[PDB]
Amino acid sequence: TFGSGEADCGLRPLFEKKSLEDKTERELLESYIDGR
Amino acid sequence: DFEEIPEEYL
Amino acid sequence: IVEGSDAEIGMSPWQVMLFRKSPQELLCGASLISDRWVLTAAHCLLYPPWDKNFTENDLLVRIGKHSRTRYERNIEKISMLEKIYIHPRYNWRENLDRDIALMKLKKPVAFSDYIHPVCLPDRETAASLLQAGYKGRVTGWGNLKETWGQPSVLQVVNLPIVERPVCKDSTRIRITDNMFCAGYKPDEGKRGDACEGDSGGPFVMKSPFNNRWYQMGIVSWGEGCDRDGKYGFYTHVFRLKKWIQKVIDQFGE
Ligand SMILES: *[C@@H]1O[C@H](CO)[C@@H](O)[C@H](O)[C@H]1NC(C)=O
Repeated sequence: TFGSGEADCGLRPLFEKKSLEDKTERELLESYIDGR
Repeated sequence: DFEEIPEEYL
Repeated sequence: IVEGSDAEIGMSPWQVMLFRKSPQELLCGASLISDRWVLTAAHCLLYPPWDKNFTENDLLVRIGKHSRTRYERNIEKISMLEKIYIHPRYNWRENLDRDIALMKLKKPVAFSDYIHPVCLPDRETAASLLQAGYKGRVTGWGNLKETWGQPSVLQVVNLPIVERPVCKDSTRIRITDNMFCAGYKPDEGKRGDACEGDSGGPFVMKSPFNNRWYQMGIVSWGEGCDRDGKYGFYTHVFRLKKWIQKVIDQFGE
């Protein structure tokens, strides 16, 4: 509903919630001059 | 080409 | 989308389908920001030079879809609109500046494995991620090519944000602070773009700090699809966030 989205916002039940990665998210994280 | 949706939605 | 791939199941659970009641047709993409609110491009609803002026009653929102044309029984949820709100300064006359609109659902939708809202950026998220070279992701059921067709499943493509001057030199339209452009350079030897049908969808990024997905742009306009030396343009969601907050708290959420 708003600021920084929601609460549970942006955590995917089938990926973030289970600690599974989608097949190309790597490509994003590596461009933020390698992720977290 | 759209498959029919239930009428409860129109 | 042009030169994307099929999304995986539950990869963008916020992706919404804007669907015309009759004729029954895909109008644009859109995204779920809470259980009652959807965010889209104003030009999906209102575009006078083409006699486009959609109403609440003219539309349906379809959430949790994968397939473009099937009715995904026991997956997808179809809702009705309570009310549409267009930015009072959306500029359809000249460049589609402020191309954004909220749709308040008739009833809240229930989340599930295939249905979940994306976050809206805060000032600091915007500041770290909206940078030249960083990649975002666009999704949609639009055209596969400028002219031929239609995917059978939701497509995806990752694209780099491009520096403002490169944006401005690629066109003759006046670019404003409410827009950013994304795409590879002819040089880069990598393609991709949103195309017809994709408008109103989400450009998202995943924060490396908290692991959350944020919607930074809305598929807004382009010249052709995937042409060399041309870029897609997106509405800048963070710059328009206070009109967003305002509407949500003056009328519902
Ligand atoms: C769109 O239609 C509404 C009536 O439903 C009207 O009030 C509005 O003036 C129209 N937008 C125009 C014609 O610019």
